[PDB]
Amino acid sequence: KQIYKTPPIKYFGGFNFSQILPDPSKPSKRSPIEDLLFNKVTLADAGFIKQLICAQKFNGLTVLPPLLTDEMIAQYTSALLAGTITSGWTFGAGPALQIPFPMQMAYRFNGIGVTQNVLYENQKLIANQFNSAIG
Amino acid sequence: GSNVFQTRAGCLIGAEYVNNSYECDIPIGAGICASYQTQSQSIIAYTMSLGAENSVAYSNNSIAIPTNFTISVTTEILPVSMTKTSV
Amino acid sequence: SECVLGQSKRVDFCGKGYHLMSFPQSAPHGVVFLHVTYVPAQEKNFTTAPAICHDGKAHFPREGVFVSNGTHWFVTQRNFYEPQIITTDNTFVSGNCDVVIGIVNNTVYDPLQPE
Amino acid sequence: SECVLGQSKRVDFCGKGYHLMSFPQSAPHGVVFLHVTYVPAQEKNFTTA
Ligand SMILES: *[C@@H]1O[C@H](CO)[C@@H](O[C@@H]2O[C@H](CO)[C@@H](O)[C@H](O)[C@H]2NC(C)=O)[C@H](O)[C@H]1NC(C)=O
Ligand SMILES: *[C@@H]1O[C@H](CO)[C@@H](O[C@@H]2O[C@H](CO)[C@@H](O)[C@H](O)[C@H]2NC(C)=O)[C@H](O)[C@H]1NC(C)=O
Ligand SMILES: *[C@@H]1O[C@H](CO)[C@@H](O[C@@H]2O[C@H](CO)[C@@H](O)[C@H](O)[C@H]2NC(C)=O)[C@H](O)[C@H]1NC(C)=O
Ligand SMILES: *[C@@H]1O[C@H](CO)[C@@H](O)[C@H](O)[C@H]1NC(C)=O
Ligand SMILES: *[C@@H]1O[C@H](CO)[C@@H](O)[C@H](O)[C@H]1NC(C)=O
Ligand SMILES: *[C@@H]1O[C@H](CO)[C@@H](O)[C@H](O)[C@H]1NC(C)=O
Ligand SMILES: *[C@@H]1O[C@H](CO)[C@@H](O)[C@H](O)[C@H]1NC(C)=O
Ligand SMILES: *[C@@H]1O[C@H](CO)[C@@H](O)[C@H](O)[C@H]1NC(C)=O
Repeated sequence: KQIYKTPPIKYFGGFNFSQILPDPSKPSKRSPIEDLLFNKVTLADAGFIKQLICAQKFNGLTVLPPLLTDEMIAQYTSALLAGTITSGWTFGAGPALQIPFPMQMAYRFNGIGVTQNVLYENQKLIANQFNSAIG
Repeated sequence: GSNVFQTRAGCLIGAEYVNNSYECDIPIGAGICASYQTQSQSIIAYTMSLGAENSVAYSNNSIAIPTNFTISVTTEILPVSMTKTSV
Repeated sequence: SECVLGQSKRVDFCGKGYHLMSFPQSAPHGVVFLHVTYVPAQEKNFTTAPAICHDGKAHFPREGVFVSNGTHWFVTQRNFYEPQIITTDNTFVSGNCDVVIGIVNNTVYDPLQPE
Repeated sequence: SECVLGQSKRVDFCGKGYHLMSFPQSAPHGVVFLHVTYVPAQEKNFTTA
């Protein structure tokens, strides 16, 4: 229903999220993974004002532009990601509630039949493995 | 000659741009919508608003817990069949 | 088959929010579902600590979270405020009070020592 | 709706192995999901009763 801003400082108890959070430095305000995905795919036409195969379609074959420009879609993606990183899963069923990230990770562990003491004793190792996989 | 605005999907004749933001009724395209609104009588075009702005207060040792609840009743509608016909 | 003849744990599949019940009704060439769901309300801030160290050993909640208003620590559920005094029945011990991060000292209350 | 805004108990639905969470990204005419999964490792024998 709403849009959630990213937290001012990116510290989450050893976890690293630079590769997926929005990057203010770039003009497009897109995460590096999003930028790589954008660059990899080669698109032909996007409905922009036209004036060589695309030029040969002056026979009533036109391409309308999508309603949502692919700049505000990034805003939705950022909103969902910020909500799921700063509020667990409670923002999908009511008013969002804050909660520290390690507690959320411990409860997700407890979901699959592993007691949270495992996380609270191997936090640093888990964070390093997550960072390496994301890298 | 008057009230001519150029968009990313062709220019629009008969409307005036507005710098506010509203949930939009008639989708024009490329993130531009239009609607009938007062100033008293005119058709305006503007950029859509994605939603109401909000923020959270994430912190190292802060949690939020509710103290009350509410039972709600929504609704859902689904077609199951169409009319039978023969020729 | 899922929402009506049972209770669904899937999210947003049977109504919006946590799912309680469903009721079917018929319509011309269609069906209409009424979903009865549960949604939380006004909330409060609290200060938390992932574990409690009573006697050189860690302590974890059996089911709930640790909170404190401004002077006392309590264990509560996840979706409704209900503070209770922390005893050895609500916690299980695993650790040595040296490896976890953010643990606070406090103390616990034995239920059999008074007897 | 399921994998992102919650945790899913369906086997081999939100990633291979036990599921922990997911993160979405947007690509031209599509979406890309990153699933974080939990997988066991080296094991040992034991005698059971
Ligand atoms: C982990 O986060 C840190 C910042 O909190 C990132 O730090 C720098 O990131 C740039 C981006 O490529 C690197 O070139 C620098 O070498 C990093 N410096 C340090 C001191 O970390 C870091 O990149 C993040 N990790 C990953 C894998 O992205
Ligand atoms: C939770 O919210 C409900 C909202 O209705 C509260 O119910 C109201 O309580 C006041 C207090 O006497 C009554 O005057 C209203 O008539 C009640 N509303 C309804 C619709 O019955 C309820 O009190 C709240 N919970 C607590 C613990 O106060
Ligand atoms: C209690 O929770 C409320 C939210 O329900 C917090 O209020 C916001 O706190 C942030 C922290 O920087 C501010 O930026 C916001 O402006 C606050 N909201 C409003 C409406 O002003 C509050 O900080 C929490 N803590 C306390 C002690 O009240
Ligand atoms: C449209 O015409 C204007 C006239 O100033 C020009 O600046 C602009 O480049 C033209 N656009 C295209 C796509 O031809
Ligand atoms: C609206 O904003 C634009 C910049 O985007 C500015 O040039 C203009 O003066 C503003 N006011 C209007 C169009 O009435
Ligand atoms: C959380 O703890 C880290 C530990 O270094 C600290 O840098 C950071 O400022 C703390 N943030 C809050 C909101 O307490
Ligand atoms: C906090 O909880 C304790 C627990 O008994 C209670 O005595 C106290 O009145 C509450 N409020 C404050 C402000 O301490
Ligand atoms: C708990 O008390 C012991 C000694 O009474 C002290 O060494 C320790 O630092 C305390 N815990 C914390 C988190 O400071």
